[PDB]
Amino acid sequence: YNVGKAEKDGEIRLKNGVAMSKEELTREDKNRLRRALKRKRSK
Amino acid sequence: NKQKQLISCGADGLIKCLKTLDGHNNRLWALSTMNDGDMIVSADADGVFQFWKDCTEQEIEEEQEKAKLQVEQEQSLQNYMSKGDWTNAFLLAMTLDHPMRLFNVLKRALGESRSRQEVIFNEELDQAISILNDEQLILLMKRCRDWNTNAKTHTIAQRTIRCILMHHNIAKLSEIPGMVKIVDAIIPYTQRHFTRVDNLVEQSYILDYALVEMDKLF
Amino acid sequence: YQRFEQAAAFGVIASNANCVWIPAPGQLITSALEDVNIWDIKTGDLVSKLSDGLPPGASDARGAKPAECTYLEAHKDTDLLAVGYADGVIKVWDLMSKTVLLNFNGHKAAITLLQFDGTGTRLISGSKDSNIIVWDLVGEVGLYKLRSHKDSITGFWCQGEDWLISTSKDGMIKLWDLKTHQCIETHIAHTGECWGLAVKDDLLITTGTDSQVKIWKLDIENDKMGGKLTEMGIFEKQSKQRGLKIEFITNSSDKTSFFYIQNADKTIETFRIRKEEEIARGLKKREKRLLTEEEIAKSIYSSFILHPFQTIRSLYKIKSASWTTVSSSKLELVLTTSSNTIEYYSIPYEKRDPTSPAPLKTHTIELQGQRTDVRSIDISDDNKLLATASNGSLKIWNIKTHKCIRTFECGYALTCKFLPGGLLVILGTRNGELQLFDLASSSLLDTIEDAHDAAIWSLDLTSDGKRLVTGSADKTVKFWDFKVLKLHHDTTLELTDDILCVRVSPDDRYLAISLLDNTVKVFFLDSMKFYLSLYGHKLPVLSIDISFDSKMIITSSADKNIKIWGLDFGDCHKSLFAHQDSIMNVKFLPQSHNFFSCSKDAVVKYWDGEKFECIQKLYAHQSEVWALAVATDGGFVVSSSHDHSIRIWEETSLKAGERLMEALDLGIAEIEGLEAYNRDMKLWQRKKLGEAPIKPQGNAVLIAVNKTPEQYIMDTLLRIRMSQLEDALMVMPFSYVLKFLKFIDTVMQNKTLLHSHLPLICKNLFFIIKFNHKELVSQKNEELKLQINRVKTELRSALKSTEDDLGFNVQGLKFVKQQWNLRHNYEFVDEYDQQEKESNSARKRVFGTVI
RNA sequence: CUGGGGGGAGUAUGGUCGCAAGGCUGAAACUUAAAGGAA
Repeated sequence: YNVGKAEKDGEIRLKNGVAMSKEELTREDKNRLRRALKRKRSK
Repeated sequence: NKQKQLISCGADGLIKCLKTLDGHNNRLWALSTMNDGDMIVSADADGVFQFWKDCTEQEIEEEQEKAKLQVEQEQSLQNYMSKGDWTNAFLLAMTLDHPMRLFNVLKRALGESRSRQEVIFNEELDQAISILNDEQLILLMKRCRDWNTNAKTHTIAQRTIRCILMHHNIAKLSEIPGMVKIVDAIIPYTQRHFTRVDNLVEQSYILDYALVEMDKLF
Repeated sequence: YQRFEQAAAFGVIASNANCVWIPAPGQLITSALEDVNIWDIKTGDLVSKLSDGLPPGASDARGAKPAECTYLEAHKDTDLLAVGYADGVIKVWDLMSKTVLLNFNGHKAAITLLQFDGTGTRLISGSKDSNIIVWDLVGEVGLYKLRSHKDSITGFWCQGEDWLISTSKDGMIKLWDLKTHQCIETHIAHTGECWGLAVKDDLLITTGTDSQVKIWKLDIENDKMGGKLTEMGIFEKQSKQRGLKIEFITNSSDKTSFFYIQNADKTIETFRIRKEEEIARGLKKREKRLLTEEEIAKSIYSSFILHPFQTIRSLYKIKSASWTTVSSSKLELVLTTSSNTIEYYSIPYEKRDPTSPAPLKTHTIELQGQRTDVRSIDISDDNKLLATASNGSLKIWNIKTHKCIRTFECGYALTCKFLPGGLLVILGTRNGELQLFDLASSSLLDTIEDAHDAAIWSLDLTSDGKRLVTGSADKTVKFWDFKVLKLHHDTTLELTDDILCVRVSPDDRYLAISLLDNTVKVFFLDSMKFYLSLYGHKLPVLSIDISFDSKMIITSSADKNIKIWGLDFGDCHKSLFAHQDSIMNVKFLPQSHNFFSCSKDAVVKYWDGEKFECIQKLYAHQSEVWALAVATDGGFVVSSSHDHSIRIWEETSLKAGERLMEALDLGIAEIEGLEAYNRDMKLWQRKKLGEAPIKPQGNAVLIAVNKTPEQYIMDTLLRIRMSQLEDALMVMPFSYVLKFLKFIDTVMQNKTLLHSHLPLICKNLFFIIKFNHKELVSQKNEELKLQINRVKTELRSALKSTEDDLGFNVQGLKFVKQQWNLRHNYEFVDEYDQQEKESNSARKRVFGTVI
């Protein structure tokens, strides 16, 4: 078993293990996680 | 009432498309919708009837009442994260399914449990984790599974697994459908963490060797 | 170069903002665009136009639109005006000397409310972006930033230091503890937006999208989580649109309270709230017919405690309001509407009857405006100015005073001109009508009904003025002469297409007409000869201009570019792309080949016709610039726009290892300082209490970052990286190793941050003593010997404590899996079928190998 | 229902007669809009 992505859609699950919920993330971390996902797509 | 319309006998009345209704067991020659504006809709099979309710505005009030509930008891979890009292914070973050806040309530309750002084959290928190049902404990072990894959966040996961194991019934935990693909996933992580902490405590005895050299010094 | 600048701006009285009222009825501070103007309601003369000290158009004016004023707010007693603008900045002025005292940028979008609090020295500000910031005025500092809303702050209400309560452009109302600056209680007020908020101390009132006005009971001394602010019932209004300002008063002389809800459209609903005596003596009357049903009726309160009142209407759409009161028969309410006009109404009320079928305005300040956008501007020789509107408000302003001295009523009028002697105005309207006015006498010399079959679009005089040209959307142009002061239609040229601009040359030579069919045609006036056809603009084509030498024409259009044409052969010269929306008008200078073009994107632009540069990019308007007019001689140019404005333009580094070493030295210095303080306390409590040490004050950086020294050292030990950790621990000498051992010895007494950093403490400590083992076992001190023993016991106890539950969980989880297996795995006794079953049911993973 | 050049398979062409390339379109007298293409 390895930590993939979330089986929901209001959730963000990093491969670290730290599952974050989109309703609980503030807008700063929403923008930051969106840019980080853009980096991991762009590579 | 202007433009959407009811049709019959797929096995069911269907409105215009959306909202396949309950229907019947067999076929149908029936629609009477013609009370006041568009009130009670009688729809009849060979024998069985339905008297369909009213203007469909009842659901929206119920639909608009949940969002208000969820945004109310989202601003109780932030107050609990502020002022402590981690038990209702725990069960309410379990109800909202907020995972990193769940990790925060378990981690800071565990840290203060290490601070002060059979029981591994405060006793009201581990009875609150004792009284939770199958869906909540299976999602709790889904995310104990994915917390256990770290070497940092593994201790919180191991102690939550420990209190589940010593506060629930083991046959119940086996019979919950889904909890044999989780425990197979995070037995070998516990095995490698056991080997790592055992290696760490076996290389911990250079302190004892340094003490016996420092005693042979004089 | 002799550049341009802005002399004065006018034409606006009330713009896209609120209004504050000051007592002497009284005066009124309101917004013009980007500057605030004060007016006395009594007469209405402009007694102040407080503006920025820099003229827009100067050398240091920056290359964007100026910040439109969006919220006025006034501190009455200490005489301040806090005004806030469209970019987010807040300027606080003293109204005595009219200078800027405070600049308070802070925000990121436009701001929506201000409020002074504790009457002086504190200002709270809410903005389009969902933040709400508290500012001190004795420190010039944003104190706090309350940050949990989602869309845009629509209102708030604060009391001093403890409770604020805001409501925003999502559906949410929030209550803020201003000691911790964390939001305490959040509700969904209305299902769409939430536009209103007012409160007289017991009851709170909010409104949302459509007529549903909600009463709330805030109980400030509550202790439950949900229940500091509860909802007590809804009611209805007569307007189905956005009620967007609610405000309360307590009239004296008995004690009574009134609140208004202004609406989007045209209407302010006023309400009297009643008093507790008629609450008590009205409860029984709806409690008649005598109790579950009666309790449901008594619960279903709003119409009970609130009483509607005289619903004040207006002619136009309502933008802001505020009132004053005496006697409860002088509810005197000032009101700024959208089409620029303020109105001072006042409703009387004899404490039972409102004494009128409809309220009465006592004043109206509307003379210096237009109520619509000025579709055509014009100028005299140099003295007067002509503004043409849609309601009919032709106005003849003057340049030297900026006051309309003469005004008439025409209709939807889109183009106009003067007459060459002055004191006479020709004009054409949207429908088939033309009109003539003057300056000394009354309005109408004559109108010509059926001047054209359809919408007129552009007219032009000849340079002597006796003969004018009218081109209209009935696909015709017509010529008119002046017979003696009346209009003589004599000839008419019908085209195939809707002519929408005309012009003659300034020397009676050419007639250039711009058709809807993407082209212009140049005719000879003396023959109707069809000299030229200029083509290739690619959208319908607006204003033309002919140069003073009658050699060079300009051609503007909705293609966002103006074309320069040489009129001798009809050959193009440039096609320069300006103005990213649409160039509405373009005009030469008097004597030069320089020209101006004003456009539909709130900018006028100064060009030359020789190098075809842009000389200047003037940036004072806020919205679509509909017209501009140049002086006949001298060359100052006026421009008039959609924001009801008319404005003049005239001429002028350690690393890891040493970071850990300095952190270790200050941390262990603080630690043994406190331990010496504790030994002093025990000795001066176990001996003759006559003396002790005075005080060890804690470290500057430790109280600055709010950390115990174990936490400070622990996070810098965290912040070094794993690649240079074995170097950071190898650089430090043995004295720092000994105080590192003191740090570890102290940190495994606080068992909270021992267990959260166990493998880091183990890795660092074991590398440290493994590297320094030769010197450590040669140190002779029983203090360090007891130290090593204590660290050994506590560290190994923590490690065996975590692997105890690790081993417990291994055996328990494999018991759970194994009892599930022996409950319902399968039935094979034969070993070959068993092993093939397990091979088919195993976990597979596919790997990329190399052969 | 009479009228006929000269073998088959190829190859070359500084001759004669043709057909054919360019290069973002709009878009030139205009370094110019919208939109489209391409990458």
